[PDB]
Amino acid sequence: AIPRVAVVVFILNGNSILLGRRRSSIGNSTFALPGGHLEFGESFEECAAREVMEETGLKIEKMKLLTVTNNVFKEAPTPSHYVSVSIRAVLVDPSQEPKNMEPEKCEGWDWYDWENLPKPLFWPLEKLFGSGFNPFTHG
Amino acid sequence: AIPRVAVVVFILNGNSILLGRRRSSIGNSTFALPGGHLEFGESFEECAAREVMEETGLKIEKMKLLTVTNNVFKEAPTPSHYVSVSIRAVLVDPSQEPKNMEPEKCEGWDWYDWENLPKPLFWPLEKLFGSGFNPFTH
Ligand SMILES: [Mg+2]
Repeated sequence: AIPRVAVVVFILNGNSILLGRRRSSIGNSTFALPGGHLEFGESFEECAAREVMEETGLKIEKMKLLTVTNNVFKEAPTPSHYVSVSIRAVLVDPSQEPKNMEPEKCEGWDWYDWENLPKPLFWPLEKLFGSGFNPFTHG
Repeated sequence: AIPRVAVVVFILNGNSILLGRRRSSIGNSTFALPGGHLEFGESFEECAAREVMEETGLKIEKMKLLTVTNNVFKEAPTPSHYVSVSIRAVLVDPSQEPKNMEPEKCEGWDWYDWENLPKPLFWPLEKLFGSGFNPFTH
């Protein structure tokens, strides 16, 4: 009945970000970022590191705020409204590789080059990229 | 107990922004921006103009997204957690003056020059400003 807060993480690895196909009632099979719901009392940075750990096993650091998007899902089975806070981060150990830690929510994680992204993107992400957003150009 | 979305509005009037002292269980008497809770299905820009209307009677246009802050209020009687989306906007008529529409929540609104802001600012706001954030440029 109310807008809910989610945190999504751009893990910047060379020229690539991490994406995985959703297993979900909303945006099923589309490519999306790791992340999830902000917990009460939790900071954006703690949420980003926690969700990434829980979903991918990756240890990330240097979390920085990117932007925020308003995602109203009208056609969902139960209508939902999410406010999506995006975070950029990098691996702690640069040799790390993801693991599909939550196979019920995701088909698997992989690195995709910014200029060879997969399709279809989860539509909030498609809309953000369509606006010209680029997580690599904020120093 | 769950994070809730608020929208706050920097109403840019020349060199100044609108602020008023809160009457609240949280940040009582500190200077804060107009704002309020995001409604289901609402856009940031819609919520910005609705809450500013409800609270000040002012008409704003040219809403543009600024940034977002995580405001956890652990001190509070009931602990609160607000995720605060800031919007920049300007008056339709740069001469319209504010009205204290919700006196139970605000001592009253006034314009404050960016280079001579009032004290004490509501702490999420001074934190944001301390980071170098500037609503006129950002
Ligand atoms: Mg690089």
